[PDB]
Amino acid sequence: VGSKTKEGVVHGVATVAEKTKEQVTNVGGAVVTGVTAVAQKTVEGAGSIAAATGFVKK
Amino acid sequence: VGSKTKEGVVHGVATVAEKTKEQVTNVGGAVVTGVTAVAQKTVEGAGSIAAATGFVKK
Amino acid sequence: VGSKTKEGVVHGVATVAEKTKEQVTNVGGAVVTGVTAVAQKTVEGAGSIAAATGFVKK
Amino acid sequence: VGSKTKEGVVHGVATVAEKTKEQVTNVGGAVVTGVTAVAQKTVEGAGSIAAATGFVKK
Amino acid sequence: VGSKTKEGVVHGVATVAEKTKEQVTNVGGAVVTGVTAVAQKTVEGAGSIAAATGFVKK
Amino acid sequence: VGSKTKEGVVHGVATVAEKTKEQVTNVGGAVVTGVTAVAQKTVEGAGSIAAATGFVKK
Repeated sequence: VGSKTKEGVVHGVATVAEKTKEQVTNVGGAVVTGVTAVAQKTVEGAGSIAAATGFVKK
Repeated sequence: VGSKTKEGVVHGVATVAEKTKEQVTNVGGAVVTGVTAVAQKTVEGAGSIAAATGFVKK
Repeated sequence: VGSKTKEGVVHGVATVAEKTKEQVTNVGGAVVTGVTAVAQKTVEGAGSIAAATGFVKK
Repeated sequence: VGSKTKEGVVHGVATVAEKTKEQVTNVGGAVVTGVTAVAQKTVEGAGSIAAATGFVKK
Repeated sequence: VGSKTKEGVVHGVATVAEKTKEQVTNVGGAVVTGVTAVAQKTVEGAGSIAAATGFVKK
Repeated sequence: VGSKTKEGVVHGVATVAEKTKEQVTNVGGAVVTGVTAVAQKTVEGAGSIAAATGFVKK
């Protein structure tokens, strides 16, 4: 009878990075460099998992 | 009877990167460089998983 | 009787990258470089998985 | 001038298995089930990376 | 001038297994079930990385 | 001038296992179930990294 329910889920992940140089040179604005294995289950809202959301104005 | 339900789900992932140089040189605006194995189950909202959402104006 | 339901789902992924140089040189605007194995199940909203959504205006 | 030399080498591997049942039912002899991403650089000898080498006799 | 030398080498590995049942039912003999990302650099000998080497006799 | 030398080497490993049942039911003999990310650099000898080496006799 048990109902098995799964939403916004990330599992069984195995990342391997090999980097000599990772440079981010930002001058103003917004930057989102690296996002791995993240989850969010929002209700009644504006959700942004990995988003550079620049409200740049005068 | 159990109903097995799965929504916005990412599993069984095996990433292997090999990078000598990863450079991001941003001058204003928005940048979203790398997104791997992410999940989001939003309800009643404007969802953006990996989006550079630049409201750049005067 | 159990109903097995799956929506916006990504599984069993094996990425292998081999890069000497990955450069992104952005001057204003929006950039979305790399998106792998992501999921989103939105309800009643405007969803953007990997989208450079530039509202660039004066 | 540097000489870059590589022998019996395995790199940049990303395995993803999804198995409900893996059974090995052996009755005597030799069994080698699973070998992934292995290396051996032998010198002056009889090398066997993944070999069922049964010397079965009376 | 530096000489970069690499022998019997395994690197940058990302394994992901998902198993409900892995059974090995052995009755005598030899069994080698699972070998991942191993290395051996032998000199003047008989090397066996993953080998069921059964000397079964009377 | 420095000579960078690497032999029988395993590095940068990321294992992820997900097992409900792993059973080994052995009745005599030899069993080698699981070997991950091991290294051996033997000199003047008979080396066995992961080997079921059964000298079963009467």
